[PDB]
Amino acid sequence: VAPSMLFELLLTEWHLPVVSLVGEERLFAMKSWLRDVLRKGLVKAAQSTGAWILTSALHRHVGQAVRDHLAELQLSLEKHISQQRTSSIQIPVLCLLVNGDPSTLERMSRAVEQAAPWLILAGSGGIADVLAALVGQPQVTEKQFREKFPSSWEAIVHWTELLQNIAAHPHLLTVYDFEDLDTVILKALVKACKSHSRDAQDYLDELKLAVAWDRVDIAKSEIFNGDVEWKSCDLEEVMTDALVSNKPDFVRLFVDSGADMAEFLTYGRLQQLYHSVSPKSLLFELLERKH
Repeated sequence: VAPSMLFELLLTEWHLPVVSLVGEERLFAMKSWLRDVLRKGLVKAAQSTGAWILTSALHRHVGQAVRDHLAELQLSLEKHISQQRTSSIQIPVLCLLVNGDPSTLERMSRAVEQAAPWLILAGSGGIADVLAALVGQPQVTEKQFREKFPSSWEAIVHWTELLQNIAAHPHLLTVYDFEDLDTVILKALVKACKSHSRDAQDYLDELKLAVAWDRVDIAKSEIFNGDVEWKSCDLEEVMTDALVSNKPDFVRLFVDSGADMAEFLTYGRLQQLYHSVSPKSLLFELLERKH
């Protein structure tokens, strides 16, 4: 099944104008406290803009929570998704695993090969804890898998090989012990960006996200002071957006980042700014009359 068919069916038949779930399918589930944390988190992360939540539509208060707020196809759609759309070519591609399975190690390794970020929940207590302790673990790990998940030497060896191949790229692997979701989201995303390659354009997408979510302090602590040393011109465009967004602090960071307004601003830039004012604003009404 081509993912374009899925895209059209989501757009038209369900009238729609990305976070992928590849977990929660095991016998073990997360407790009430944890479902509440992830519930409030999905609510807060989704209430900012209009996005879709890609999950498996298999089975009251947590459903009220969401309301108030096989494998190759999924990975291919995510890769197409992250790869383009869905001058910045990077969008919000996200994977979240809860209560992993030994049968789903293949999809996880394949997604890692496609350079997809992954979230591991220590509070989940499923096969996530397996990988968390595996980061420390070196045989006995496969035995702990077999005992904790009763649902085999061959299976133990296969799970060991999958865990070894996964541990290969732990840069995008980040632990979420819910026992702030937006900040860990952004931290995992910037870690995934920095792992592969460090560049201004690469971090630019994460910066756009931060501006969207106004986590300016986290952006300062983890990105600018952290690694990147910036160029004047590349930054310029960024400021414009922030300037329109009524986000003042970001501007302070940017001039602190070495952005030079004396050369940043152009009369055309101000023309754009002034044309980009609220029509409901009375100033705009007076401007219309004067013009």
